[PDB]
Amino acid sequence: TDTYLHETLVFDNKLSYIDNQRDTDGPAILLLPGWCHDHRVYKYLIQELDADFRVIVPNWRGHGLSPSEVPDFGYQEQVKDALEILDQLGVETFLPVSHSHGGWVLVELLEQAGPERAPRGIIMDWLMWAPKPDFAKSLTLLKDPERWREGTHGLFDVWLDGHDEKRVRHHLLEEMADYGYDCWGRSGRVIEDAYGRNGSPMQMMANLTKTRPIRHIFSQPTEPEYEKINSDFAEQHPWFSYAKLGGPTAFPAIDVPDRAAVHIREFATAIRQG
Ligand SMILES: Cc1cc(=O)c2ccccc2[nH]1
Ligand SMILES: [K+]
Repeated sequence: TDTYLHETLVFDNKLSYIDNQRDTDGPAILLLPGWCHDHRVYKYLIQELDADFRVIVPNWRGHGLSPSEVPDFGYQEQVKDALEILDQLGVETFLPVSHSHGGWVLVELLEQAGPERAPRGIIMDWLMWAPKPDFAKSLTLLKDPERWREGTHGLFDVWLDGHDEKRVRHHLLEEMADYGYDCWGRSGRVIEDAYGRNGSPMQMMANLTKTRPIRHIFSQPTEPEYEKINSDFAEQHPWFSYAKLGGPTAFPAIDVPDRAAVHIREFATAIRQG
């Protein structure tokens, strides 16, 4: 995967990004990381798609193999960064795919890019409802310069859901280990503000000027009440669908990459037709 890793100057920042520079029929597949992780979350998903698609994975400001303190930014800046990278590469039509709170970037990317460039979207494991007491408590801890690491440990416990899942534990304990208070504190502020300002991922997607096919694919939360908000939103919106992947962790791109990949291919094939 490091075979495909590049660096370029985006506005005032040097950002890393995966590009397999595959020469083939579109759309390109834009994999969008969440907060305080990088392209390494997608290394198994990249292997599923590598052969048949151009695969781009931008890293956010202060994100990558060598994390760094950088000035404050939000999901609006993540979208502009993602699009400046696509402009530099000469990419027109793309299928955005997000993990967790990468979702705020994806939905704003759909709005900013419009349904010509971005006719569909896949959001993976993104909390569709307003924060529950537990998660609200986690964001609080992430913003506390005293208690941010305690914050991340609580989240790691929720995401692993009691599983000895070797590849996901490697991602959280080795691949996220170099991220400090600067990223995590900012993730807490941006996510807490995203919910407060947009209400929920569902309110934000319903509010798009141009609604389009979006699929939520998730393994967590596993409770029937969470599946019901997805089914109820799906019944209300012809353009919304979900699949419960039944993987063990909140990281389906890592632990069920083959399942993640068939939903991406289905949406990529639908774009290729017409
Ligand atoms: C990678 C990743 C997933 C999440 O759900 C999340 C939530 C809060 C802060 C940072 C985060 N980072
Ligand atoms: K539907």
